[PDB]
This record gives sequence, C-alpha cells and structure tokens, in this order.
Amino acid sequence: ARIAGINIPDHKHAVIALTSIYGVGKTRSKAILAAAGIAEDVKISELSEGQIDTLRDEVAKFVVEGDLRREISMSIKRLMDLGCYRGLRHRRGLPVRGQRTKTNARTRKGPRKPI
Amino acid sequence: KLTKRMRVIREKVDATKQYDINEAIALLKELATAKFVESVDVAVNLGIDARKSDQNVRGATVLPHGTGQVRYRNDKNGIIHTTIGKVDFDADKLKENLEALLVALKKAKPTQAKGVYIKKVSISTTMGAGVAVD
RNA sequence: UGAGCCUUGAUGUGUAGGAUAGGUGGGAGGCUUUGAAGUGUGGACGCCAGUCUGCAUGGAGCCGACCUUGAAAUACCACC
RNA sequence: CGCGGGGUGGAGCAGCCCGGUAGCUCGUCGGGCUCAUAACCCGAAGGUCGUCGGUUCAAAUCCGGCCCCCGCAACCA
Repeated sequence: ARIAGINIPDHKHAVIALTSIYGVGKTRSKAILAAAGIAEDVKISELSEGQIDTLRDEVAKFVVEGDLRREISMSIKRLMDLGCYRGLRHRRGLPVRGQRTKTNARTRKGPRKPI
Repeated sequence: KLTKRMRVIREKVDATKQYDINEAIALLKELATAKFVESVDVAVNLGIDARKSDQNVRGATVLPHGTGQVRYRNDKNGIIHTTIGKVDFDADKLKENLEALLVALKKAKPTQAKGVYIKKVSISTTMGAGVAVD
C-alpha cells in the first residue's frame, strides 16, 4: 500500500501501518481515522487502494516525512548559529537537556572510546 | 571391464609407439566410427609449462580448409587441445591444416622457453585413441 | 632400498547445487539380457561423503542438453 | 656472477609446499580472582603478509621484476 507521504505503509492492520509511517504517531493515526471514519471492525471485503484517497488529503494538513525533517534541520541549524548552550551540546554530541555526562550518557556520546 | 567397441579401438590403435603423419591420419580416418560426424581433437604436450607466467601464449589462425578461424590458449598443464576440422575432411588436407597450426605454434614460442618446445604431438577423434605424429 | 620412468586401476569433499564442479578440448551420444539405476556383499579413498570393486540378484535403464552455477554435465577421448 | 634461504601485529614466529582469506607466542590496554602481587582467566586492538606486476572465481600461498640480508661456489680488460 502507499500513502500521500513518500514512504509506503505495509498491508496489515491499518492503525499499525500508520504508526510505522514517519511523522504520524499511534495517537495521530487514531486522530485521522476518527475524521476518515475508517475502522477495522467494518466489512473487510471491498478494501482497495482507491479507499485511501480520503487519507491522502487529510494527512496533508499535518507536516510529516520531508516537511517535518526540514523543520528539525532549521531548528538545529538555528541552535548552532545562535551560540546558545543548547546548540553547543548538539555540536559536541553531548546531552542537550542537562542529563549527567559523568555516567549514563552513552546514547548521546556514542560507543566507548579508549583514553 | 572394457566393452567390445573399446577393445577393438585399442586393437586398431597401438599408441605405445610413435607414428608418422601419413600413417597417423590413415588410422584417424579408419578410427572415424560413429553415427554422427566427429571433429578432430588435437593432443599436443609442450615441454614449456604455462606455469611460468611470461611463457603464456595467445594466438589465432585462419585455415583455408576450415573447421574457418580458430583461437587457442595454453592451460596450466602446458597442453594444446584444439580442433583442425571435421573427420570426413581428406587426410592430405587435414595434414596441411595441422602443419599450419604447428608453424603458427613455432612463432608463438617464447625465448624464455627452456628445453624441447613441442614435447609430443598427438591426434585423436571424438571417441578415438591418441596416435602420435612424427 | 631410493630415484627416474612404462602400464593398470584407484584417487580430487571453497559452493549456490543432487552431489566428492581438479585444468582443457572434441562432445547427445556412451551404455544395454552377451545384464540399467539399485540390492546382497567384500574392501578402498576414508574427509566418511561420492564412486569403484569377486560373484549373484533386478530385467533396461543411466548420465539431460531442466535448474544451480566464474566455470556443466563430471554422458563420451587423452594428459597432468 | 651462479645456486639456495629469509622478510608476516610493538617484537618474534607460523601458515607457503598441496591458492580457500591470516593465526599463535610475548608485549600492550581494560576487567576479574587475591588482604596484596605474580601466575592464571576473560575481553579488546594490531598487520591481509618487503615491494610491484602477471595468473585466476579468488594469491601470504603460484610465477616473475626490484630492494635489503645471509650461506656456498665462481671471477686473467
């Protein structure tokens, strides 16, 4: 299956396929299906790629895929040009929220590096 | 063990001794024993071994009798296994064909080659035995 | 008793593949109650696998040009 | 000059013949065991093999070129 987004959702439970789509969370998946009205408890028969036509227009109201990524990039480049502490952690690959660097900061710094 | 076809082939060819082209090609023409036309298979061993890299030979030859353009490349055991043409071709013409291949082989020989260039020259058909050429 | 070397059989296990695909060429015919795969069976390479091999049974079928696969039937002829 | 041998992790040594993608020993660094140290144990890193070509599906491996070292033999402008 395909959606308005560039990435293609898998053929399976409709809610799960949307969670996988970038930019759309499980809760946002439920938001647009509430507007679309397509539930999984309806007749499974008569299901086609034509049906997601309503999905194409309603998802477009939410920034997703490349649009969100562009937003993330502009937010981080601004941080770098600002000279703020928040930007500096981004540059050095260090925690950006105030978590301890002494220990338990592996996700930010990366694999262990010998002295 | 050996079948009647194979024992009569080895009865027709006594490969333990060498033969001259006139006799060898007569044996080859009498060795022509199959439902389908066979092709001459060359069996020439070179004293030079392509085991030395620089001694490798690549060559080509156009035959007026035809098989008419043939190519050849030496293997690792330094042996030549080409085809001069079909068996029904006349013996004298086949003898000229192999002779031209041999003259091109002398041109192909490198200087680095040490010892006899052509250690032995032999002929065989699809199912025929190897007859030495002199 | 060592080496050269003649001859006979035996012996090759990187692997998708069926498998125990060493190098090349001719190469869809070899083979065949005078016994096809295979069996009993005795050993071999033994890597324990593919084959071969004293005799008998089986009563005619085997290798396939299908796939796989640098590379093909490795059916058929020689050397290393 | 001829013939033979050698160069592979910091170092040393295999693997080479018979090509199947490269190990060990010692050292290094981190951890463990112990009151502590050694020994020992575990994990990690390190060269794709003196170099350069050829061959091949594929090269430390096979064949050449070159460099250095060594052994023996050879050398009457």
